[PDB]
Amino acid sequence: HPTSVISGYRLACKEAVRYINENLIVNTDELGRDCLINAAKTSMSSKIIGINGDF
Amino acid sequence: GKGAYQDRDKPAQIRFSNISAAKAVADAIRTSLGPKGMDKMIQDGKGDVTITNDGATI
Amino acid sequence: EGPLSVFGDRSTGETIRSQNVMAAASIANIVKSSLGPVGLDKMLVDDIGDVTITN
Amino acid sequence: GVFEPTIVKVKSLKFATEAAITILRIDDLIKLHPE
Repeated sequence: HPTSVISGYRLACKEAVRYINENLIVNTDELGRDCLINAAKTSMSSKIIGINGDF
Repeated sequence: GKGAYQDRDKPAQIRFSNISAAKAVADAIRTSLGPKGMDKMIQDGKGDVTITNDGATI
Repeated sequence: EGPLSVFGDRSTGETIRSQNVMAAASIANIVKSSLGPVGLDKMLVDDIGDVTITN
Repeated sequence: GVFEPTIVKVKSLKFATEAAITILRIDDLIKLHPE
């Protein structure tokens, strides 16, 4: 029955969101500039400005 | 009893047609009743889409 | 049909469900090739001749 | 050095689940003729 599938999906989504908060990394623990640069360069990959990520 | 012949059959035909139409509508909306009933999606001729379980809206 | 004079078209049961799924699948199949640092771009041309390059 | 905000994952999961749930409930389609 679709209602069982819906309830299972809701439970799985709630538990996954709860569990993701164990895979976190605090960026102040890392060096802030390095974390920011790496995040921006990761976002920029797959675009026309890919290889130029550092600049 | 012995007489009172009914020479017209149109009223019976009209009554039966009314019964059939009402039963058809009831059977159409039957599937949306209860905690384990699903929704219906209506697309208007203009192009508007509604997804609903309410009987009056349907 | 016969009953429910509706001057429209009605679909019921697994049929519509399958149809719905296929529609969703099609949308995914349009963008599945533009994911990750290895995926490539798309070119879109309208009826008058404007070109848009994007992923 | 491959990082991403957690909000991206959280919001993507929530929105995707909502869309899947709202589409999984339809068992009847009625399409009216143009006027």
